[PDB]
Amino acid sequence: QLEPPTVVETLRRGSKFIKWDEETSSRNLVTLRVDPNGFFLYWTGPNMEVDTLDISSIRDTRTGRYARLPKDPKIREVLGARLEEKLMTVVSGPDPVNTVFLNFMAVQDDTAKVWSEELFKLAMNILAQNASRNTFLRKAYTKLKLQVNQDGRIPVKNILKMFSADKKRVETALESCGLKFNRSESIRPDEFSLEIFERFLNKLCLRPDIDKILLEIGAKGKPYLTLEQLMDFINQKQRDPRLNEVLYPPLRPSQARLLIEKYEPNQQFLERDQMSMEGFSRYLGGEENGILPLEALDLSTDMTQPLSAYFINSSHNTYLTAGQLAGTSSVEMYRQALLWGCRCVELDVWKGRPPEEEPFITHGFTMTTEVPLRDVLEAIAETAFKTSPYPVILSFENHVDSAKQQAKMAEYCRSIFGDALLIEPLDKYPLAPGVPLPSPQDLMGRILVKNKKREMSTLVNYIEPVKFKSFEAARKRNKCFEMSSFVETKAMEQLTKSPMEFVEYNKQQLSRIYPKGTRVDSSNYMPQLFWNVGCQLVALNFQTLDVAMQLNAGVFEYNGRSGYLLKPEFMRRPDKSFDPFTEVIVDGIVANALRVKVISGQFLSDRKVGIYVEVDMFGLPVDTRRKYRTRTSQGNSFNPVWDEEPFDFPKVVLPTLASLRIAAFEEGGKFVGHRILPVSAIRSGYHYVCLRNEANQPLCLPALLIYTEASDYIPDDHQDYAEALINPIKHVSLMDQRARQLAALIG
Amino acid sequence: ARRELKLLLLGTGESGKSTFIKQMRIIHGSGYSDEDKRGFTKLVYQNIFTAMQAMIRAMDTLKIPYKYEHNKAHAQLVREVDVEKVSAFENPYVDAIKSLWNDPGIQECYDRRREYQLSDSTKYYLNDLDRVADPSYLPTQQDVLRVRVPTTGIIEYPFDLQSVIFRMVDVGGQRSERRKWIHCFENVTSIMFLVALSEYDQVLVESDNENRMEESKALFRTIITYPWFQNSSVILFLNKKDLLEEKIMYSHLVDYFPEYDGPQRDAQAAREFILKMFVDLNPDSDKIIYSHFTCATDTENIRFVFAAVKDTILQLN
Ligand SMILES: Nc1nc2c(ncn2[C@@H]2O[C@H](COP(=O)(O)OP(=O)(O)O)[C@@H](O)[C@H]2O)c(=O)[nH]1
Ligand SMILES: O=P(O)(O)O[C@@H]1[C@H](O)[C@H](O)[C@@H](OP(=O)(O)O)[C@H](OP(=O)(O)O)[C@H]1O
Ligand code: ALF
Ligand SMILES: [Ca+2]
Ligand SMILES: [Mg+2]
Repeated sequence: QLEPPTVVETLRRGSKFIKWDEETSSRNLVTLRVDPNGFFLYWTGPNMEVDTLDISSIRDTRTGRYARLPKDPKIREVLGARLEEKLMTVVSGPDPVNTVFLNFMAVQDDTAKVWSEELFKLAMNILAQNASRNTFLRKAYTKLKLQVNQDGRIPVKNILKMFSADKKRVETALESCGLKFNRSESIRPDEFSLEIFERFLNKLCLRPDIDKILLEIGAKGKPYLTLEQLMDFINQKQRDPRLNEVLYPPLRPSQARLLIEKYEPNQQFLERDQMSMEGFSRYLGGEENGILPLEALDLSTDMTQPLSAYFINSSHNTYLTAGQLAGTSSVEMYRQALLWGCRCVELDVWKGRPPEEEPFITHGFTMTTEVPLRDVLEAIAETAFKTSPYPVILSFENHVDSAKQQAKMAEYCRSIFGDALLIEPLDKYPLAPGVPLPSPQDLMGRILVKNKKREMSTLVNYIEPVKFKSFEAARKRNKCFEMSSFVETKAMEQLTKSPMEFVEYNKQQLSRIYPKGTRVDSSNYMPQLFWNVGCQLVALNFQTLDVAMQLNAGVFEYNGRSGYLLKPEFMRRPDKSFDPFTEVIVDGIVANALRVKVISGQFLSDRKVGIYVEVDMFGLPVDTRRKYRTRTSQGNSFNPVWDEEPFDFPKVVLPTLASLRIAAFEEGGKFVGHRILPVSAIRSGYHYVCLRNEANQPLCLPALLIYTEASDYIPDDHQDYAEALINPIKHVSLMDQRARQLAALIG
Repeated sequence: ARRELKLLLLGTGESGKSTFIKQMRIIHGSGYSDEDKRGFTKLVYQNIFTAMQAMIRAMDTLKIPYKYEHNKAHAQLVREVDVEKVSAFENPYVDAIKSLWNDPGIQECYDRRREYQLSDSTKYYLNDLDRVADPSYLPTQQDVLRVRVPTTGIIEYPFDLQSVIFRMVDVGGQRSERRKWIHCFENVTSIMFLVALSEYDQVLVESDNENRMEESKALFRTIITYPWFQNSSVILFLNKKDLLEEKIMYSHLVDYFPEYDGPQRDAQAAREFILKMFVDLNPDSDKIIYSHFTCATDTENIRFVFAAVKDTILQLN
């Protein structure tokens, strides 16, 4: 059960909190609050100024020990085990690297734990991140009403700042609603109704594209859309044609009514079972009319198959923050990785020093910094299963050679991680040949160590590295617990030489992959390359969010961000086998075809400029096309409407492997936003695609309207035959009419 | 030298394909341990809830009063259930469904199941509630044979008989589903069409005006004349013959297929008329067709009927 986001009373009531700063050393006794929808955390501090934090930007909430302390004495005096038991700390930012910390002292006892625990829940909530277009507009509204001056009112310079895409055309929108339009004034929350924020947006941003869609449905009489027209549109256009009528039945008439009762401005149509244009426009951005089903975003993958069958989210040199040769090494990344749904992190361990005797993590004695192991193991023990109850694979690149330091390393693991650390094999899965690798379910909340084996080798079991010889030799020995790591170009050589032998390897054994050494700015290879051959532990640089990593954390969102996506049927079955370069469709694998026409976009930028949109597909080589583009739009970023031919993807061989990538770009090449949609689960019809930033957080205002047609493949030649299977009664009846007519002529 | 022959199971919706695949699993395949049975206990519960919700809605549509009034409440309790969320089966829902199943009113609605949509083996479960309601009910193997789980996709099953390995391809029988069927039309040694003998007096789920047997018929007649199967054998299982045995007593074949003028209330006469509609007078198919009257829930009937068909196929190879 996926609950919707619900703020508990305490967090609207409020609670007294003291904001304090590491650097400039400050203090305001503020009362924290969250609005009822749970969009924003907000507090009123510096001389009555309301300051807001966007909850969809929140990355972690920490209390107690994990809540960072103020190490300065002057701040520590002003504030005071009890004292830290009411410390809160809010981590946020647009990606793992560039985070921002905010600290709080709860004045009354134990409310910080209540507060920390509830902010986490609201931030991670899946229903929220995939909220409806209409809800994301309520977000923008709720922002304005929060951010106020000292005397409560809503400054008009905000309303112009928010939609600063045609300021002289904004001016005229406001006046028509009976509101203030001059920059120097303000507006009473009394009379900035949501009803009126809606009417404002309509006059400002006109929708020629939707006027098109209504007559395009069919209504010469433009004022009204009747109950059946809606129901026929919803069933014969918004419904995905690859779905069963028993499992996913069509919308009934009594059901279709409720959507009119729900989304209605005008009562003249409501009473007589019709619908307005603004009721239809309301439906398009509606909670029902989403691009994907919750089924997809939910955690409803089969999680009892062996470990070797799942794509696993994986990091490379997790500690690094940007460059490979020079720069920081951070403990922060190990949290920001595991918090992001990663399940494989790399720890490069090196021998200590004579004065002390503690191992440290760093990069191959180049010119990067160090970090203490002890802390990193506890950074991981905190965040391991904070966003996913499924196991973590610690990738030890061990260079420590001293049985004194090697034994502390095994003791640290056993004490810090505790019982989570998988110390010995289970009852069901003994370490012998012929035994399958245990399922993710069977290892809920376990830390799996990956180190070389023959004190640290005592901890190693199901993930054990071996010097890869060939797939032949790896089938000869036949052991799932043995696995191999492959450098980029070494894994690349296997791909052109023995790609079929590879898919078979990955059906039983794990295979890790990482980027090559020439990528010294931590550049990322395309992980689809190796995913195609069933590679599980495809490791990437989380410090860099290029098109590769934008994809990675995009596809892994699905299955409740557990970090485990299930490989296709035929890449898991032993009895089955196919080729990843098949330029033609496969038997047993129902292929798909796709259409993607870009209609329009809303509130795309904070300035006038042309925009264009890229529609690309990522899967098997033959599936992959990535050069389709719109023409840079007229030159206004309010409500551009592209007048273009649908981008065609007619032959998608394996559709469970294909992911679509809609991404918006400003004239010049700057990124606006993107979205990763899986081709197997996408819907057909007119749908908004609320956009996201590179780290996959939901950008609020910008959104695109796109028309999708996701149907099954039929080779052109065999179309006739297909259509007779779907409706045979009509096919046979037609032949009977012919035989009937020629009856009299033959005798 | 271990030969592998590919068999398609085809048919209209709910003709019995996936019920056959289970029989194959019991006869030749791995069969059902207790842990396998337990997997369906959920699915049994969901079938009973789906049954009575669909019967309740009919009471409204067909305008049939509940004999006893205290059962008006019970109907409301159950109708508000989300059936996908059913995991256990406890009071008040148990007695709600019993008290309803006893209601002379809703028993009238069960007799008119023909007019709406109510899956088969509804009566098998509801007459045996007390066994199923029990706090330790392990499903019996027939309970697993009766269970109804709509099938979507194209699922290939292998089977190790002594001489040969059959790869039996299960599919969906709804209208939408046949657009996928082309992705299993290669290297096909034989087809196994399933017709549900009971559906002569019934209309499709996916089309309210059209008669299920006109579909199953036309589909079969078309499909055997396709280029892919120019060298493939065509076994025709007429399934659900036990249901006919009961239904033909009251639902008269003459009223839905006017060409029939054999005796009324005769099981044997009725089934052999159907057989002719499928095979006889087909100009585009002059290959032999091997029919068979079957009952996929009845295991012995299937071991006999298939351990024949095994021969008929191998013999042509
Ligand atoms: N009484 C009876 N019921 C049957 C028979 N064959 C199938 N059924 C029932 O009808 C339903 C349809 O089975 P299924 O294999 O799912 O049909 P499919 O959708 O064509 O695969 C199941 O719930 C079976 O219990 C039969 O021969 N006799
Ligand atoms: O992280 P870098 O600087 O790219 O270092 C390489 C990378 O970490 C490899 O994954 C690592 O193998 P493991 O991580 O699998 O140990 C290999 O060493 P090795 O193959 O000699 O162990 C290194 O060359
Ligand atoms: F037609 Al089916 F399960 F095969 F409903
Ligand atoms: Ca490393
Ligand atoms: Mg079935």
